Amino acid sequence: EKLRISAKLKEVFKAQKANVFTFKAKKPSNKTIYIVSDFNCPYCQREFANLDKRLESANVELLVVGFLGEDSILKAANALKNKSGNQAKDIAMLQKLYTPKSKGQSMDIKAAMALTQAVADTGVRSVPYIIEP
Repeated sequence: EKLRISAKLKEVFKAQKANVFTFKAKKPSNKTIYIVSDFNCPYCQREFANLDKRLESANVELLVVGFLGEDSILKAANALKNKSGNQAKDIAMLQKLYTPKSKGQSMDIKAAMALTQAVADTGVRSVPYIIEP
């Protein structure tokens, strides 16, 4: 949304890379779209349904946060716990959580809360928040 916020947010992506999903583009490059996302937000769900198109010209770094309450933070904890680093396996796993009818499973939420709050600390207030190169 705003350059000063995105500048702060870019530093969180770097500092939090262990918790970031990195999707290599179909065409290798150094452009990188940074996406901050909530699994229960309809617009993030649409954005994720366009990941194939995003990855036609850029690398995508996906940072999931619980902005929409309890289920959202559970889904964020699920995703963070289940991140394999394998692109196809993680995309399939994310596809199941970006469904409106799916629910988050009970899990410790500490890492998801910290990641969420670290994104909130940059001034991000809405999702999807998107930085393009």
